[PDB]
Amino acid sequence: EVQLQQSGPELVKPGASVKMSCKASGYTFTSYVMHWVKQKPGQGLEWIGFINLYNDGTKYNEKFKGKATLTSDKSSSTAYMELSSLTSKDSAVYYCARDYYGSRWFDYWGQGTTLTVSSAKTTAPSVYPLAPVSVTLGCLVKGYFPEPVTLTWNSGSLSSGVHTFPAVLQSDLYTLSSSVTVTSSTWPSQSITCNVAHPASSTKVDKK
Amino acid sequence: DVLMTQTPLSLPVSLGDQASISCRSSQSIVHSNGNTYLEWYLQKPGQSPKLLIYKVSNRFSGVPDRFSGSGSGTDFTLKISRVEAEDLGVYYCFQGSHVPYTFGGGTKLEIKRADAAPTVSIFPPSSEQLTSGGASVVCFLNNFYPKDINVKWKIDGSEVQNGVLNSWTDQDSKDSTYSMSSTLTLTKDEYERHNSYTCEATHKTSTSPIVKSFNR
RNA sequence: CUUGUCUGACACG
DNA sequence: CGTGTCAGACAAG
Repeated sequence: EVQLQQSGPELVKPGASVKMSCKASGYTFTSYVMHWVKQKPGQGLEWIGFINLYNDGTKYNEKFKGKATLTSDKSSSTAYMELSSLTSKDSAVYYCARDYYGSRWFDYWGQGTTLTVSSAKTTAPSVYPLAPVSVTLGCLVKGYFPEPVTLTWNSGSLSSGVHTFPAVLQSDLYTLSSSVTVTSSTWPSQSITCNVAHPASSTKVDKK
Repeated sequence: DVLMTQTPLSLPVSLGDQASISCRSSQSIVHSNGNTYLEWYLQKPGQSPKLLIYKVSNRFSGVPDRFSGSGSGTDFTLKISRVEAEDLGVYYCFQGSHVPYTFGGGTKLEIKRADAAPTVSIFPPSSEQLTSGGASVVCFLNNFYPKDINVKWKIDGSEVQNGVLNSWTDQDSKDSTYSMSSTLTLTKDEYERHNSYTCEATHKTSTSPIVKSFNR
């Protein structure tokens, strides 16, 4: 029942700092040392460092000294991490994993905070229906910053026969599509509605 | 600074079979304790990693006996017996022995399945986007295998490898299939200047390319 | 559960 | 040299 909850997404501009959170529940937050890891999207993992939550003594990866700063609020059971002088090379996913023994390897991991380092501004998405020329429909989310978007069909239903393709980046803009395959008995009679909810700018809903 | 190489970069296995993912290290990971702090981590698609083995062979709470770890010194092996479909994802070996803790390159375990042919679906631009001076032609290629497919785009009879976005989703836990999405983002002026649009898919599952087209 | 320990980390003196 | 906190392991009573 040891859970680890991190802060939500973050778009910061090249040159600035940012602090991340890691709430721990279900165990003595001060007992087990906290660990942080970095994984650029589509790449491998990389250990950052660990902080002794009882004394707040920190140990970093020498390549991360000057970038990361491990602190915490032992009373609120929340662990923090600070990244100064952000560059595009730092735009990745940062996890916080608890230590299993001797502050050497990890056992439990958080869901992961997604950091985005870019000067681009927040642009709301544009949803477009995908009508045919069983049948297959679609939903096109085009032109948005920053990630993330939530695309669901029928308020969460119709989870089967649906493929949500990862978003692609082009000219500081995102584009996400999702196809849905349903029985032929449905589209002319029963309607499939797309639900796009970009927490940074808007939330749109449109039928086919 | 010790590096971790994983011999199997990709490993296609059929359900029931066992897989051997090896992870040789750059230096000796044997700490003065006599203990080797070599781990194995699993990161299923769309999820954060989970610990599997934590000494060289010690199984963490949750893993069955199928997963066993062997090898000491600089050569290490992970054995996944009785492979399942919920075992998709990349496997990392992690050493908590020396100064900087370092992972390996990863290993993408692929579930070996029967050959499947894509279900190519094409969609003309939306009337809403057309009013917005935009016209995106989306192409869908779903439920196929292996992942070796090639998508082409033609405009009025001419290969257009220009302004094309391809999106690949992970291997389905249930279907064990892949699905691709290509889209050709043009302008309204550029779109209405042509009549016939196509996206083609060349796959092992078809001696001839799967062609879809329309003319508005 | 109790006793005798082994071990890694951090803080401190 | 030592001291404290923290955990994960142990053998034996």
